[PDB]
Amino acid sequence: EPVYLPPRYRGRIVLTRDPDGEERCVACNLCAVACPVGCISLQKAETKDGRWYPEFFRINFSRCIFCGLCEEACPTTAIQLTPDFEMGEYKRQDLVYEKEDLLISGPGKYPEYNFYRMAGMAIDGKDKGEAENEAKPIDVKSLLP
Amino acid sequence: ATIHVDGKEYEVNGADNLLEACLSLGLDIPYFCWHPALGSVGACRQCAVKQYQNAEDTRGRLVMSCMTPASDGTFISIDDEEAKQFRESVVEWLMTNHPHDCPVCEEGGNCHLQDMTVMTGHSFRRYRFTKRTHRNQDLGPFISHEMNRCIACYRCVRYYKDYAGGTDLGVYGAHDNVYFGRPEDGTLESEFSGNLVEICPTGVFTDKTHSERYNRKWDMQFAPSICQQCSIGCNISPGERYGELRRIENRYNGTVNHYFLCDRGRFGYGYVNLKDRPRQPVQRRGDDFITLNAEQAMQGAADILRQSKKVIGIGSPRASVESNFALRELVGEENFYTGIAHGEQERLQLALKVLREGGIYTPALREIESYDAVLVLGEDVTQTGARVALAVRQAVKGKAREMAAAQKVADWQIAAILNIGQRAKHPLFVTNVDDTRLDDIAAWTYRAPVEDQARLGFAIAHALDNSAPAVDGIEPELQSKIDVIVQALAGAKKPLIISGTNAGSLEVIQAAANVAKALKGRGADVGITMIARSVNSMGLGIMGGGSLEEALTELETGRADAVVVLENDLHRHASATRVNAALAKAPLVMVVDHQRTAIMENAHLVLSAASFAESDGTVINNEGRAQRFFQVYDPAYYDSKTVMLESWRWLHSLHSTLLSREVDWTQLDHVIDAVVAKIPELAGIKDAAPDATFRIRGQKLAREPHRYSGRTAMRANISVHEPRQPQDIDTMFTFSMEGNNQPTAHRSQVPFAWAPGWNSPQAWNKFQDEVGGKLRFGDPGVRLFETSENGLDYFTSVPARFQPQDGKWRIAPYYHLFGSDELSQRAPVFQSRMPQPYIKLNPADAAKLGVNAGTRVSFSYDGNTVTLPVEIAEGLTAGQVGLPMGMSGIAPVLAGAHLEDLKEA
Amino acid sequence: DFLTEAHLDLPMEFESIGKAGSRLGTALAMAVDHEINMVSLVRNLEEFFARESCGWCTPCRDGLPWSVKILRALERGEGQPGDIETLEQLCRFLGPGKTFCAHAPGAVEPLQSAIKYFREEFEAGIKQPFSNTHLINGIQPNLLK
Amino acid sequence: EPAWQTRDHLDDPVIGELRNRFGPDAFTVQATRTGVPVVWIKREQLLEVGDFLKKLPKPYVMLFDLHGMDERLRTHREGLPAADFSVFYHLISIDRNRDIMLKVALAENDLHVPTFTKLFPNANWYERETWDLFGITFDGHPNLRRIMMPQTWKGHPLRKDYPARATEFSPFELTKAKQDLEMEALTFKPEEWGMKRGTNEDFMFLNLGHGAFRIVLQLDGEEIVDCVPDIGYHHRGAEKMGERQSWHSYIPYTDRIEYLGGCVNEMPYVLAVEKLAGITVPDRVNVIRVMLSELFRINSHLLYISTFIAFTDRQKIYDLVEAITGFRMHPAWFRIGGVAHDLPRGWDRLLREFLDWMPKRLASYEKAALQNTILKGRSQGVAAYGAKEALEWGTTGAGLRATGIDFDVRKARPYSGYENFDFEIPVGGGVSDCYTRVMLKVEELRQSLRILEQCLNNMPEGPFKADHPLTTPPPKERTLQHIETLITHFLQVSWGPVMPANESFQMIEATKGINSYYLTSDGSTMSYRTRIRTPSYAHLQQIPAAIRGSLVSDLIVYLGSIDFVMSDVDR
Ligand code: SF4
Ligand code: SF4
Ligand code: SF4
Ligand code: SF4
Ligand code: SF4
Ligand code: SF4
Ligand code: FES
Ligand SMILES: [Ca+2]
Repeated sequence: EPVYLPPRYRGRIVLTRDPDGEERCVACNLCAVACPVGCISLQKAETKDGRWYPEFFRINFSRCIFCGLCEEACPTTAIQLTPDFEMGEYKRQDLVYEKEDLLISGPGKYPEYNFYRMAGMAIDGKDKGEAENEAKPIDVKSLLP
Repeated sequence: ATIHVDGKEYEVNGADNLLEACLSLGLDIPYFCWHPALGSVGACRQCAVKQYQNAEDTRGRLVMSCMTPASDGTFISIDDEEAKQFRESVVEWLMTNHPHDCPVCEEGGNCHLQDMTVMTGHSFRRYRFTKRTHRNQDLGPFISHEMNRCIACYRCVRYYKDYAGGTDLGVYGAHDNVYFGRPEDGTLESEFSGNLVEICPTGVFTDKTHSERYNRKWDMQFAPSICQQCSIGCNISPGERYGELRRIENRYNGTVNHYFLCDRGRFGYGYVNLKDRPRQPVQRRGDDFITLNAEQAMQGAADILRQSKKVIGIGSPRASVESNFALRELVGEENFYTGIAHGEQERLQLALKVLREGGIYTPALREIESYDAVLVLGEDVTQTGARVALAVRQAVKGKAREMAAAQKVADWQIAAILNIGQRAKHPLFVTNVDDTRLDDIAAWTYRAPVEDQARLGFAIAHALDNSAPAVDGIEPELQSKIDVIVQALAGAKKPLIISGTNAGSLEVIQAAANVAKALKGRGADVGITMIARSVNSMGLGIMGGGSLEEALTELETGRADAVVVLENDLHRHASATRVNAALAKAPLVMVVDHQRTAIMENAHLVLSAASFAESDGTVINNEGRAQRFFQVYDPAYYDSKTVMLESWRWLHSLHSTLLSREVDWTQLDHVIDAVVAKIPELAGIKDAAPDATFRIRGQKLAREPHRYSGRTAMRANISVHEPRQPQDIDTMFTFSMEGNNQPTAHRSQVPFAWAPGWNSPQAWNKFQDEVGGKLRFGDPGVRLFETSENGLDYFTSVPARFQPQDGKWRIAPYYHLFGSDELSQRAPVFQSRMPQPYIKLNPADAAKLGVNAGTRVSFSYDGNTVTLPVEIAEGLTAGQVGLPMGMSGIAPVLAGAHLEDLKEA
Repeated sequence: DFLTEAHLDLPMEFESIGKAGSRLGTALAMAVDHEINMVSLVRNLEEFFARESCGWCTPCRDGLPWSVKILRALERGEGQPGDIETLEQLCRFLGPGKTFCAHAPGAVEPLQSAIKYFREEFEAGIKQPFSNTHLINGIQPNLLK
Repeated sequence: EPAWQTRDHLDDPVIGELRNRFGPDAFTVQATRTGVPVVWIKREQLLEVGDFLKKLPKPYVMLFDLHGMDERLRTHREGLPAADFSVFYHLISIDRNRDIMLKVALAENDLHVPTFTKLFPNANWYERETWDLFGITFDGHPNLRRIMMPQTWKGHPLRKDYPARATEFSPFELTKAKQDLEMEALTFKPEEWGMKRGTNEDFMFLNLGHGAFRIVLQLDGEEIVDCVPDIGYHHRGAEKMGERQSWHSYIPYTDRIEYLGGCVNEMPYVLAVEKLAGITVPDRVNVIRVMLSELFRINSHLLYISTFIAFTDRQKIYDLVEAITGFRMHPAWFRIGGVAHDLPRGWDRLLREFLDWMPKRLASYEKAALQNTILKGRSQGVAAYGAKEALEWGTTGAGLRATGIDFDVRKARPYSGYENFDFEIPVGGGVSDCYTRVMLKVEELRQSLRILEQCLNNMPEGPFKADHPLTTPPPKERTLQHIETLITHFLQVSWGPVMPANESFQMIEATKGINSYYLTSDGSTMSYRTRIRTPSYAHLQQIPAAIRGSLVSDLIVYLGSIDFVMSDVDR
């Protein structure tokens, strides 16, 4: 029979997407520095509109102890530990998961959060002042006192 | 003075404010608007302490520690509950409008606002309303602008305007909509605009070049290095990640470059990351290029060197002292030639003779800011030695400092000082072939050919002291301005004479020496500064050797049938046709270089040398200061087949393989001991930094921060097995975080500043004895020579005035901070900031030529006809033609040469 | 500072009004009738004082707009608990010596005097429960007591 | 005056007694957050002070701990004597219910201390480990050999100039170590182990194979004359990792010490970090931590009783812990200032189903234990010691209470709100054999189920993380919404939380005795020193003194009766 795993179960790690379908990871490297094993490695790239994303992203699962500190440290909820434990491999080199092996097609355990809806940095589709709890930019040449 | 902080008695300087005094004692007070170099203004209101009237006072009063003098019998409390509450409140008010941007902010992990938010203890938001937002500006290729993150602390405008003297950055608007930026979109014009990325305590101004390949500060591998982009030798912290050089941070040196770099040294590091660099030894066999490892490259090179009759070595002022000495040992002292031209070498050795025999003390870069009058002769200081231009600006503001000190206004109260000294400033007299960037604060600017600048210098020396040779034919108005200069220089307590080899005239240097000698004869506390051209120009001058012309003569006559070229492209010091013919005549050309130069097509062997990021070595300042630079990273850590060794390592092993037919990859301290044994005038470089056996209580010095990430994944795509940590036998530094970087450690080489609670560039306060002073156990570096007991004689070779002769055109050198240097102009981010190739002409000469502004003229130099578009220069003199030195096709050796057949294409 | 009808018998001097908790000022007194809501009046005063800030120093520049937004909320009946205490702390930490000049102490003098005398109108402005955070789906909030 | 306030404990009567006996200038009293009077003694007065404390009217009878510290890189050493190294001695008085920490300062060129093996015999292994890891010699020690590292080890790994990380592997040294392991029986020299009378010549030396470790046995036929247990085969360098992780990211390593414990091993570390941080946690945090520690204690006790004589009870506990934390064995779920998440919706259903199903299993276990005459003949009377033997060897937990000494940490020195729970402490007669220890563990299982019932029945409503600014990490919804919380989270998960410079200490009742974390902060984001006292170390050292004159099968039964794991021994 299939094994029952609770929703909090710390298993295989994925990178998730936002409700708009774009990857949540802003390549802020907080997961890599919070990893006590140091088995996360990534690099920041930027789109033409200024959106931060990971150029690559790799996890050494042969080193990973599945402690969940990266998911706890993620401020966009991109990286998540999912309830799945079937990860046995023939070669240890195949236990290094690149971004194509981690980026799922959905939001994972957090179905709605979008960090770029809260950030003040302007990306495509969110100009200045269009994020949450943000006023429109008042021009410094305005007539109003 | 005596202060009591929280009941603890401290002894401080009574001329300081309480913020700098308490930061010097290791006490933590949050602050934003104060800078050690910019002074106190009291804007941000963050540094509040509670002052009491006496010991038996309980109610107190909140005072601002940066605007309060640390007088005797002072009673303050930092850890008072009301003071702590108000500091948290100030952080909270700043946090009300701050964007939720830390994961997508380049300042994160390096942010002073992050540090002070954590330090005040504010982590709970009770503000529910909207945040103000701002549009961003385009500030050019180097600085990225994000006005949302601003906390309105006014540090940027205070630095850029009051300190750096720039004019295109300001504060606009009012109550809570204050905006810090340019009046319109465009490139920031100041040569010191890069220091905004460390002055700004938030992420408003960030390194765009680093933002292209961003990594957080804890992920960097840092090393203490010396900037290689001119002769001033500013201390830097280059930091790498994944095998490429990522950032140049400033490294504090209380003697040289304290808080600030220039834009060339900060943003022209990108030649290290070029993908066409030599990464492996390559031997030319027919048309084939065979890649070798280190051993067989050394064997083949040694066999070819042993079968040849004479081997000559052409060094460079780019290469370190150790590399040039290793080449000198490999080829022999009499066969070693400096890679610079004869005229450049003559000017360089005259500058060295003036420095270490003229009996006039040459100041450090920090000490330039205390001189009472400045005369700059021929040297475009802003474009060739830019940090000297910044220090000159501070020395010019010294007059307002003295006026404010006369009214008992404290030295940190910068607004009162700038108010008292409104436009009064110390006398500055610059000379150039055209306008400079110091003309805004210059008391006088002289635009003249180099002969006339030298004649003005000789006339100033003659008027100061009649024993100096007299100048005939001085016009009455020029004599009146010479008398103005003489009255300003004679009355100064501390005059400073700045010149250099970039003006292209021996007589300019002689005139500067004459003015300095005349001022010293009157008992004045005169100092002299010489600006060399490259990072190790004075080291190559001290080492000595023949000129490049002699080496080419040896190659052309056939007396030398093997040439080893070290870190030299040979086209910036000689004509390209002659160099190409001479190297094509030789049956062995071996180029030991780290950049793909044009002479590698003729080369029979190319040794992939290491740049300053991948190597250790010593370089000599323009003031004669020996400074060690350490390797940042191992080039072979990620690419296992990369054979990219130090130049001195290559040459020492080549010498060992020539002598005893075995390779010998030596250690750096062995080469340094060889230098200080064979060359006694370079014996100071032994004390530039301690040896590889130096330990802080038994442990090496760490190159990377203690929270370094990705240890078991940064190379996992190459192999899942973790390689051995790279071994550094050369230096006291380790290629890991298993080491010491404590601020209280007894060392002088600090790879990067970090303290617990201070993750920003404000962490340097912990590594200093007093804030804004020196490092706690002294600055790194050592002067090679002291001031001589006896001076020189007066140089009596006074040139005649410039005669504009028909057909000839005297090439006036124009220097650009972005473009004149070779390696930095190879960096791809500089092509946006580079000027277009424009040949400068007088309106009279261009009208005679029938040429307007913008049309392209063709001129032939050394049998090579090239075409450039004409820019009209009003400040130029007739018979001169302006050329940008160091650019594509225009060698800096053309400075002072004549031109033929300048006609419209 | 605002003064009441009991203070109307004081002689218009510096020392007498200083002992009453106010300043003589320009001695051009302004009379507030019973039809004028004190919260709207103090909102008008703080709006003036906030937009006439010079922007130099943090407490006035970034702590008068906070009081303005609180007073707009209390005027609209949208106040939340914490608002009157936030106004009092703004009055306390914008006093003499805390700001660069005396614009903000004089700014918050009417505010503290109105909270001292006519506290009922400010308290009647508070109608909503305190919340500055929306619910994030997969994360259980830390319920501070 | 909170519990975490820095105190000097000058009102302690031990300070007045030491001052009246040795003079006021004989020692230096240090203010710490250890909760203990810390006094610095001259090295030449150390045995005198130890003998004076051994003979007080309510004497200090147990040496709880003894180890070293490298003070060379410690910058915030204000009010402390000049030391390059130091040796600390934690001594516990049970009648007084107090404890003291003596500290001896040592220069780098003179690293030797007089030995305590004439006062406290557990100082044998403590001083051997201090020599092995710091290089400090103890003069008069019977056999000062390495205990953690192999005898052919270069350097002392807990020194500050010794690199923490793993060096390059070599098949060269591997095949040397293999070839000396093959020739060890041929070249066994019985004074490289502390033995004597080696081949009488009737005596035979063997090696024996809860973790894997060797014990050298000296036999008169089938009787044990002497034995030395060879440990260090499970040494992970956890204390060195304490010096190389941030305060937050060291928590999984605290889990992997005493791997059957989980949250029980998590608890004293976060309690000592919160003492360093000046954090008082709310009641919901206290009850969550107590509940998880009691669940894991029940799991460990069930495994111990099943081993000594099952799978369903531990499976139910593992599903409950997996639902709460996301993991069974090493939850990594306690945080500085609170817990990682809130309790999931449905935790109470699982706990109620576990508590309604457990008492019949407990009745079955009591039937299988106290009514098993074969077990009651095999177990009692063998490897038995009294109170005096247990005190002098640092025995804690079930053995100490089985000697009749009523000392539990949860009652004598309460932590995490254990005084709010009504539970009993089982104490036996005067004899600590296998049988009495097993029945004490059964009674503690019953009491832990009582504590779990009280955790379920009145569970507080409130926060699962403290309001303190040093709570690592801050609550995740405020982190994802508020910029100052995002800043605090950013700097607390990257550089790490900054604990101000102090020394803290927390002892708890672990599943196998008293586990303590002694943390020294140098004001940085990592621990300057992490000292972990584990009970399996002190229990394993008592093995030679308890089976002098028993048989090898009796030694096997004694090994089964002691609750220990090798990760706890070696850490
Ligand atoms: S679960 Fe833990 S060990 Fe694994 S990648 Fe995340 S932080 Fe690293
Ligand atoms: S912490 Fe999250 S957003 Fe940041 S780099 Fe890691 S996965 Fe990406
Ligand atoms: S400036 Fe500092 S506090 Fe603001 S978003 Fe950037 S890292 Fe965060
Ligand atoms: S842009 Fe930076 S330096 Fe300038 S006022 Fe704003 S926070 Fe300060
Ligand atoms: S002044 Fe010269 S040495 Fe200094 S940063 Fe600029 S280029 Fe480098
Ligand atoms: S209190 Fe004065 S100095 Fe401060 S911002 Fe307001 S108007 Fe300017
Ligand atoms: S640092 Fe003193 S008020 Fe800004
Ligand atoms: Ca090296």
